[PDB]
This record gives sequence, C-alpha cells and structure tokens, in this order.
Amino acid sequence: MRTLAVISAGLSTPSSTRQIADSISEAVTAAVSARGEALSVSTIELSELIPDLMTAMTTRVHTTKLEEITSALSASDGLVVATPVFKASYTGLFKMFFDILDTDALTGMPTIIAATAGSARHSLVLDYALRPLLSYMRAVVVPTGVFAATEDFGGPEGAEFNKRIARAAGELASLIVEES
Amino acid sequence: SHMRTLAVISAGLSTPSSTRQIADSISEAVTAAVSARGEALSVSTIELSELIPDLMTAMTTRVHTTKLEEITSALSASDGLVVATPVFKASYTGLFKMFFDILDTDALTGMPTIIAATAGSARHSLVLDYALRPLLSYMRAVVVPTGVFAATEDFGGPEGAEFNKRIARAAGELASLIVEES
Amino acid sequence: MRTLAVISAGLSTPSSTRQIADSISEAVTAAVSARGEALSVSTIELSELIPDLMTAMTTRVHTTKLEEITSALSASDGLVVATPVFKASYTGLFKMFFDILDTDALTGMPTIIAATAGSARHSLVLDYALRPLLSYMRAVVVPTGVFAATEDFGGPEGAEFNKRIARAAGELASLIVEES
Amino acid sequence: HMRTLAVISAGLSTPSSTRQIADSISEAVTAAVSARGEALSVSTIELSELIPDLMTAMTTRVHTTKLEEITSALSASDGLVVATPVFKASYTGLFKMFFDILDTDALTGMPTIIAATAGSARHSLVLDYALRPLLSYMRAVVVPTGVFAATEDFGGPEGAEFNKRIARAAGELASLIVEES
Repeated sequence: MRTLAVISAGLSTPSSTRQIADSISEAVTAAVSARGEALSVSTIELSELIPDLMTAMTTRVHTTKLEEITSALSASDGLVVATPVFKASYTGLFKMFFDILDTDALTGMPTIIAATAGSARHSLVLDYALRPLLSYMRAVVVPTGVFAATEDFGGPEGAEFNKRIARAAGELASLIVEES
Repeated sequence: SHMRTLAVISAGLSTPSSTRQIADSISEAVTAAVSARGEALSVSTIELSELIPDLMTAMTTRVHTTKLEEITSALSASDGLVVATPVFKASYTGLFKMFFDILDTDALTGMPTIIAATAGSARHSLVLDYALRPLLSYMRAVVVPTGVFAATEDFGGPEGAEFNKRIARAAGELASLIVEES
Repeated sequence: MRTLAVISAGLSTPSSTRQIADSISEAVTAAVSARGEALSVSTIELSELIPDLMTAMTTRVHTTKLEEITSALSASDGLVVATPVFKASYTGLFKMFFDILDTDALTGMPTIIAATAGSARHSLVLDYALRPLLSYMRAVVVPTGVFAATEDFGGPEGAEFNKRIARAAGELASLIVEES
Repeated sequence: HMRTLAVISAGLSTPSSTRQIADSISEAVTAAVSARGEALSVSTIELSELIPDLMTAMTTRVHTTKLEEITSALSASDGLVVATPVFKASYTGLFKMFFDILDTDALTGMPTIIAATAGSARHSLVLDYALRPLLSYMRAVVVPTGVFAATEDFGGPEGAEFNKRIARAAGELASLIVEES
C-alpha cells in the first residue's frame, strides 16, 4: 500500500483550500485504485502547526510533533500541496513549512501543486510561485497544476474543472505506482 | 516634511544577521541621500524575528498587539520603505511573506520602495524581479528600478566597490521620491 | 511639448493590442492635458518592422528605419508597451525588439505595461514577464499595469477597467510632466 | 526503434556558448540512453539559421519545407533539450518566437531538459521563471534538473560539480525517454 501526503494551508472553517485538497487526494485515490493499489492518505493542516512552526523560527530544533510530520512526509510516496492566495501568491505560513524542511526533504517526490481563490486572475501563482518552489526541492511536479476558482464551479466549467482534477490525479497516480 | 521617515523591514534570523547588515547599509545611504537633498531622515528598523509572537498571534486571530499596531501604522505613514529578506528555498522567507499578508489591502499604496535580498552567491539574484517586485507592485507600492541583491561571497575588491555604488543609486532613487512627496 | 512612444506588437487586423494601446495613449494624452501640456503620440507597430528585426539578428548593424525608431524611442518622455499573449506570456516578436535595444535605451523611461488576451487567467504576465523586462532595463514602470481581458469588457467589470486605464494614465502623466 | 532527441539552440554567435552547453547536454543524454540499453538519434536545430522560415510561419501560417520537417520531427521526438542565451534577463525573442510558432499541442507530454547560458550565474532563475513556465504551459514534462551554464564558473571544483549536474539531467531525461512505448 502506498502513501499520499497532503499539505493544506487554509485558515478558514470550512476551508476552501482543504476542499480542493480533498477533491484531489480522493481523485488520486481513485486513480491509484484503477491501477490496482490501495492508497493511505494523511492530510496535514498547517493552521494546526503554527505554534511548532513558530518555535522552529526562534529556535533551531523542532518539536517532536513537527519532527514526526516532516519525517512521514519524506516517506510518503506522493505529495499534494495546496494553498489559498494572499497578496497574489502563496501564503506566508505555507512558505514557512517549506523553509523549515531539510534540503533533501522532497527530492524526487511526485507532486500535484494546487491553489485556490475567488477568480482565476491569479492562476499563474502555480507556475510562477509553487512550481519554482517545489522544483527547487527537486520534486517532480506533474504538468497539470490545479487552480480552483470557486467563482467558476458548476456547469460546463465545473465539469471541465473536475476533468482537469482527474488528469492531474492520473499523472500523479502513474508516478506513484511506478515507484519501486 | 519636518523630517522625513523611512521604514525598514528585515527578515533575517541569524545573529549577527546578514539581512540586517545590507538593510542598514541601505538605510544609511538613504539617510545620506536625503541629507544631500537638504532634509533629515528618521529611520524605523523592524526585525521580523522580534515579532514572531505578535505576528503568529495575528495569524491565529485577527487582532494586532499594541506593538504591531504601532509598527503597521507608522509603516503606512512612512515616506519611504526598505525591505530585506534572506533567501530560503529560492525565494523570500515565509516569515517575510507573513508580515505582508498581515497588512491591510492598502497599507502600502503609493509607497516609494527599495527591494533587497541577500545570500552567499548571486545565483538567485532574480528573486527580486520575480518574487519581491510582484509582491510590492501588487500592493501598489512604487518600487525603485534598482533592486539590491547582496551576495556576500562577492564583497570587497573590484566587485565590492561596484556594489556599494549600486546601493547609492537605489538610495538616490528612493531619496528623490521621498523628498518629492508633499 | 511632450513625446509619448507606443509599442504595439499585435499581428491581427483589426488588432486588439492596438486597441488597448490606443485607449492607453489617448487617456495619457488627456491626462497630460489636464496638467497643462500637449502630447505628441507616436505609435510603433512591430509587425511593420519584420525585415528590420530579421536583419538585426543575422547581422550586427541596424537599418535606417530601425535606427530612427530606437532613437525616437529613447528620446520620448513617456512610453507604453502593449502585446498579445502567446504561450501564456509576451510575444517573441515583442521580445526580439527589446533584445535589439542598447543597454541604456530606456533608463529612466516612465512606462505603462499592458497585454491583451481573451480571459484574465494569464494577467500575471504583467508582473512576471513585462515588469521584469522593463525593470531590467532600469525603466520606471507605473504600479498600475493594464491587462485587457477582451471578454470582461462592458458591465460592472468593464466599468472598473476603464478606471484602471485612467489611473495608469494619470500615473505616467505625472512622471511625464515632471520631466523638463 | 532508435530513440530520438530534438535539440533547440538560440545562440547567435559563432562559436556559440548556447550550442556548446546544448551539445554537452545532448552528448550526456546519448550516454545516458546508451547506459539504458538503447541507441539515440540527435536532431540539433539552430534558430539563427531558421529566422526567415520563422518570420514567414508567424506572419503566415505557412511552413517552409525546412520548418515542416523540423516541427514534425519535433512533435515526433521522444526527448527534447532546449537552450537559450540570456538577453534582457530572460530567454531570447528568437527563442520565444519558435515556441509561439508551434501548434498548441506540439510538446504535450514531451520529456524535457530546459537550459540557458550566460557569463555569470546572477540570472540562473530564468530557468524556473521563464523557460519552465513556458514548457509547462505546453504540458511538456520538464525534468527537475535545469541546466544553467555560467561560462565564468567552469573548471575546478565548481565545473566538476556542474558536469555532474549535466549528467543528472541527462539521466532523468533518458529515463523518461526509454520508458515510453
């Protein structure tokens, strides 16, 4: 059985960022299932690690809690990261979790990058911010980034969108089952 | 007017901090530049590493500490601004980003601004034009053309002197916008 | 009098790139008038300089037409750059022209940057493509960028957009009338 | 059947630094694919010798015989290496025109190594802020290891590390190239 790590960084409840994140992981689960394999998904909510993250900034060593999360992340077979859009780019908190990760923490890690906001005017946040981020860490980011614009759900656009979620999931799924 | 103000954000986490060092060089040159234009400068340097609790309190809640309220209010009231960030994972720091996330939509509208970053080498010098610039522009801050990327491995010598002249240029650019305001 | 240079890289006829570029120049012309000055607007069409660009690549020296264009460009008070969006970024023909300019060709040039596509999902091309380009040439680009999403015209959003054009116009005008 | 590699260089000078790092990548890719038990065919295109063909294809949707074989072999290739000198802090306009000229689905799923060169490394991020977004938009799969050749840092420990980086990029591409059906 494979493992799927998920990092959602929203601060709301219910969180839109968590929404799309689940739509993607579930889709990935279905895709890995279609390739004849079980998938264990473990979702990490950054809003729930603010204290530990804070500590890792003023201090140098990480809390047992944080240490367990990052070790499990680097052991997962696939990764999906998601984030809301503050100031036309990814969240500060979002970038903080990654600033704390070891240099070789995600090397070779299959990833789906995703963001969300009202409109799609900030969709290039994917290839101009998250992609350069995950690329720096040598993670192989599937070609299909998923930018969820809540204002465009329902109707032909939503069908098209849910269809794009599928492609991304297929892309990641292929990369996950191919691992030895 | 009766003494121009300058705000300086520095996101370094080491002691001593290389980010605070280029930040100081920048504000010192700005101080000289405003002096050359006949005026006086007041500088407010804000170390993000000293605001961690106030910052991550504004995260898990929507209200600011007296300290943060004083910082953000002066920031918006400032005539000039300088932002310096170390480079983590090939871009600005999450902590640096957090501060901005916390600001009002229009906290920095029209704010003359010099963007700056530092690291060992200059391989990531484009972090200015692809990460900090877009961020400051999105908030409608007017960013002076001369960004300042300090690669510590290239200090001193023919390179080090050329870099110090560069700081002055950014300083001059920012100084002009500063004394222009009325 | 003040001179405003305009670079339009449109290829179609009529050109949506020339349209936004015109709505831009016009607005600037007006705004420069409310500040008590006359503006001479000279619009350049890059599609009409094909054989020249094609020569400045294979050879090192420019042609009369091109040499008289760059000179007039580097001597204008203001500037406006417009371009279509091919492959989710600015035009190559567009980039080619700037590549041909001298190092200090636009140093200190007050500038408006703009682009035009169907939707707005590629609007970040302003800050992640043109801004860096113009900024590298030490040009001073007004905070207000103009992205004409031809579909979002008219209606409420259409109203907000015409204002944005005026804001940028006003911005450049001030820089223009401030130059002696 | 012999695997195919398409290469695109946008250097203007002669000799050309762009062409040189492109040859290294392609040669390194040939060894990597050789190590995996297969043979490799390499098609290297020099954009500065295709200018008129490009201008025509842009102004008109017509392709010269030369450009027709170039674009066809391109979409038909198993792997792609793209290289560009750095002008005005980004890729060449000539470089961009070429990709503007292609069909929207020309490189869909195409294994790719993006590269660029200059004197220093101050502009290395052109890779992940210009070329990468470009290739991604065309849904090509660009291997993690981009190659930026700072001609001022060859030789000694630095270059010794750079050649290894070239190898890592070739391995990544070679893998993608040979697992294709």
